[PDB]
Amino acid sequence: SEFGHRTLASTPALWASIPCPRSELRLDLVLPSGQSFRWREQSPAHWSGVLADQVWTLTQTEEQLHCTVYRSQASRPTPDELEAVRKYFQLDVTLAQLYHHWGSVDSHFQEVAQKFQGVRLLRQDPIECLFSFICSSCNNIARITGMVERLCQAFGPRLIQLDDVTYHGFPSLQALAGPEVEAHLRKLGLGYRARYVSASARAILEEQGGLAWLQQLRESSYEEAHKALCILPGVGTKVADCICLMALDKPQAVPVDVHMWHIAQRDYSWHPTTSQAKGPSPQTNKELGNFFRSLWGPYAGWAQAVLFSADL
DNA sequence: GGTAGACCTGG
DNA sequence: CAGGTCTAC
Ligand SMILES: [Ca+2]
Repeated sequence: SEFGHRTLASTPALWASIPCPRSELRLDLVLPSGQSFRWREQSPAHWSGVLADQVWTLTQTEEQLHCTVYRSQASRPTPDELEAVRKYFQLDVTLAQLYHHWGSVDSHFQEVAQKFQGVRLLRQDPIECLFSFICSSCNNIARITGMVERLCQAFGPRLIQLDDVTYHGFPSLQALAGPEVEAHLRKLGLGYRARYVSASARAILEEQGGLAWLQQLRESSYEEAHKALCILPGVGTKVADCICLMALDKPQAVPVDVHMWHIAQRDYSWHPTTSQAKGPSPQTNKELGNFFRSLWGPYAGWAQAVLFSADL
């Protein structure tokens, strides 16, 4: 009973809650949607993963978000630990208000988003986010999730073990920048991405100023932030936009891939004006990204998540 | 200065 | 061929 992953019903006394109706957050819509790849629904409707360097299990009901953390001597989440969960889901950002704004300026959203409330962006760590998305090249959520999982098992610090699952924190810069890491990563199937992880871990640490550099980008402007990241090997416009949108607090960033194009040509009859190329291209993509930022406003990136979900 | 191609591996 | 990046035309 005191073993394995917990459930709200099995170990009641060890849970705490955060007021949050499903209209504000839908775990099943956000945790496996491809923002973070470290959450698993071990028990139905129960998600487990590493948040703030500790293992948590989250599950929601009516107007509550239930949290339980595995640090000894158990005990429900504390006032502050639960606060970390709040910052992670950026709950202070009200979706009810955003859906209202986007819906009032975009009829197609109005309809489409009705059946998909509770979609929002996670406030991730710049490192985990930088390296996870460097691995998303020529890949899908399932592939990426696997790679990222073996990567932490191999170089991340061992947290705690639940059932036959051992949790690891995301690798540090020192670890990814170490000797022979690229070779190690290739054995884990990362392919050519192995080079970028390693090259990028070294660049931040030996050419840019380390962790601080990355972090400091949360205070910089979207344009500065975007430019900075692109400096890294394996980090282009797309990955830079994801990192900006997902870890550096830039809600206006709008990552453009052939997917966003499909949603644009099918639900808006969008077409490139400036750039000549009709298919995706550096210039046409930038243009497409500007279209949505003009259409949805500052949180264009959050609106995109909503559509991607409903398009599933 | 904008556009094919290789880089790993597997569904 | 794939939710990308890098580089030689
Ligand atoms: Ca780059």
